[PDB]
Amino acid sequence: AKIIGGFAVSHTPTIAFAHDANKYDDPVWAPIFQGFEPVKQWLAEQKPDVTFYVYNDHMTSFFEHYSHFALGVGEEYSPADEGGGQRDLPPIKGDPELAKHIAECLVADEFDLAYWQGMGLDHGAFSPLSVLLPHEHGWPCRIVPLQCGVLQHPIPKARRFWNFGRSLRRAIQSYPRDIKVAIAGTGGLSHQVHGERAGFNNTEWDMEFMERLANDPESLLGATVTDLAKKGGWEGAEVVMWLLMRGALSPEVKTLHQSYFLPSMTAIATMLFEDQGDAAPPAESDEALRARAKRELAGVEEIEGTYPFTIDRAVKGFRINHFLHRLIEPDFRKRFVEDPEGLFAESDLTEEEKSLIRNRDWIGMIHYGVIFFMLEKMAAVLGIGNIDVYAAFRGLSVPEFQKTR
Amino acid sequence: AKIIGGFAVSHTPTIAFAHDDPVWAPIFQGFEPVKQWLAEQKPDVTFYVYNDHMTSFFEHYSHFALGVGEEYSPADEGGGQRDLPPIKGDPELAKHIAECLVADEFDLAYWQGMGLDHGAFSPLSVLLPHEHGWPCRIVPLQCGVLQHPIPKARRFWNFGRSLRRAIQSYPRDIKVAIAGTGGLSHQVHGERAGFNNTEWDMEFMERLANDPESLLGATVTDLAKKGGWEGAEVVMWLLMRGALSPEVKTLHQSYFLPSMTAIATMLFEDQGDAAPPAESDEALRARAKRELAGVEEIEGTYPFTIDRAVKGFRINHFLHRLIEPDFRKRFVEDPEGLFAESDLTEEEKSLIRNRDWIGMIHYGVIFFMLEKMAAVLGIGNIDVYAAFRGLSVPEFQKTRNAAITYSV
Ligand SMILES: O=C(O)c1cc(O)c(O)c(O)c1
Ligand SMILES: [Fe+3]
Ligand SMILES: [Fe+3]
Repeated sequence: AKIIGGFAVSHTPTIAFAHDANKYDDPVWAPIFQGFEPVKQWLAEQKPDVTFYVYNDHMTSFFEHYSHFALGVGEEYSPADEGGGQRDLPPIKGDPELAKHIAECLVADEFDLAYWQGMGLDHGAFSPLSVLLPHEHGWPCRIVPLQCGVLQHPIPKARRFWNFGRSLRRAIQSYPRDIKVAIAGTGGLSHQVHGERAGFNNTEWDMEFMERLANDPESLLGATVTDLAKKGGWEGAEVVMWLLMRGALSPEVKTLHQSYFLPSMTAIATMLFEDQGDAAPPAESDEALRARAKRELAGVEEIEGTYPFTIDRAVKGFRINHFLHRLIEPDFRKRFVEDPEGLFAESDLTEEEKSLIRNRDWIGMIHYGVIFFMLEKMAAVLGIGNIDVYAAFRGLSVPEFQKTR
Repeated sequence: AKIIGGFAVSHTPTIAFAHDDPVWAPIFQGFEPVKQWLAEQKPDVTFYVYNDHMTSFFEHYSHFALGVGEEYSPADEGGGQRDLPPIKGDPELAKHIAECLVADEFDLAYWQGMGLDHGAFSPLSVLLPHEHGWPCRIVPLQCGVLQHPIPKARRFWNFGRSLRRAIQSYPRDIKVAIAGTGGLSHQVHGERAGFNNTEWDMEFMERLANDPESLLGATVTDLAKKGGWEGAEVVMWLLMRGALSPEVKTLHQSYFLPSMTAIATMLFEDQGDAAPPAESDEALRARAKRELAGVEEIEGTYPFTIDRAVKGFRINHFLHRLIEPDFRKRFVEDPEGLFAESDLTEEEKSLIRNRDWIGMIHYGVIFFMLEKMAAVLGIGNIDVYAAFRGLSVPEFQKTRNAAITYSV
């Protein structure tokens, strides 16, 4: 319900790399870490419950299937593998509920989304988070990551990123729970990391862009990919993600911090923004918005034997649904059938989930949070046939059931 | 550039977990008029709207996943790859369609190289003769109807609406059909399993064809009650009807409800809009190229557009697996034996073997696959950059303020 402010920070793997190598003593790296100090401490004082974390993934967890606004709805996130194995970092926790409320308001506001769980976070996330948050135990806050498809064009327009941030504020503000939320926009600034133009930077544009983002962000919304990549490098045009975070903050903000360093490929920059509230009650109240967000599923309760696959349900059901989804892999059913206890013992299903499968408990799995298309798969591995699954859903048997056609 | 009209049709899997009888004969006969309209109207491409039933799309799940790839095999749904010939996609039409949609502020997804399930392959193995291949090419719009929140019906409608002028603006006069394939009324889960409603089914089909804007207020609830929970996927039908003329001509319609799912079918013929469109289909083309216009004036830069993703897909996908520890293990130890099993052409293999960094960028490898390949190999990002710049590492490091090295 309460947005405290937002920070902007580069997401270069060099940040992760210099940290892991512990070069806080290093001539080059030392003043750069001192550049993160105001954000690190602010985050340690204000103590947000969740960081809504805008970043892009770097063809690691997103490639064969690649989406624009992909909202992490999962209960927890782990460092991804990038060819050198996962970093020595603990899993950071999610916020399925807050993710769920944001999901609902954004669809109401006509943004087409995508939801995902289980998949690691690469340097886009864990490079700066590793340096902004302490973690030799567990992370101090939760996260609702929002991974943006900025690498495969055509991608959303600059104004579309901004407008996303605009709805994002109203959703987060209308969350009827008493929490501090910060908003992160990661990536940039100037850099190009491919082709003969690799090496490119533009300190002047970087400074002009940061000042405009802070004090006149609407002046950037006419920016094309061509503009942003001419002035900032091809991969520097990922700064549209900074427009998104900026769009989620009060129209005016108190720019508490700005730092800039350009050791190597990437202009490593950092902004801290203090939210200045609402100098005017919203055009649509918090109450009205919660209405309109629930509207499409208003009533749905009053329909028996109906267990909609909402996001809470999907998160609840993710381990069982993922395991049953593995049936489409040929080798999987060559241990789901020959040796179902071995697959079980080597899996991470709670024992309750194993007994549900074991008993073929069809409507019991629908009750638990198994989607039927994961059962459709199950009934065509060991047995079984749809008429069976449909009958057990009403406790009937095949003959009595078949009497409707 | 010409929409010949399109059809709406059910996509139940029993039309293939069976099919390939006297109960069936009048059901198939519901499909064969459209079938002959598809061998007589001769479509070059079929923009085919459907939904994956949690085969291909799951752990990561999208609302409008445009298929951009050059070829689709049928998805394994738990019971093996169903013996069908790989159907052809149309990347260049997908690319152009994506460009207009983004300009109209629709957030998309793009995918390649994953199976199509019964949601596509099944009802098409009825409308399309498929001896050793298929009549046309397909642009698969996988929709995300299985996990709420999902886009409002008015949003599915506008998509199809924008999708219309986007296909009309394709500069190539070929023949395009459209196929919103869903439903009809049913419910395949819960104590409510087996529900139907032939008195909404008929009201719905008639309104969709003759007063479809009278469905833009349907909530999920209104739709789920009046037709089942899974039935409410007909919101896809509104997309297809969205992409047709306001006034159409319901050429044909069938309806047979054997078991669980109400099997419907609608044949529309496109007429032609009321006067010209408000945006000329050349000015549209301009607006759809706006974001990347003049990008060719940027030197040493190779944008990663759809055409490049399609062109780079094999070598990009192959390199992407360096994140898999057991793959990259081999890649260091047994490169050629890995190369053999892979589907990489000889040049792709050579590019990798010769560590031709500049070559891979030009060819279509996105940089972030080389960042991994560098890491896997023990060298770092810098060596790649220097190589891009035709400079030695020290000579390139000179161009930087400080000299740092890094990986992973
Ligand atoms: O080499 C870099 O500075 C660099 C490498 C990356 O993969 C990246 O995403 C980035 O923002 C910067
Ligand atoms: Fe990035
Ligand atoms: Fe369906």
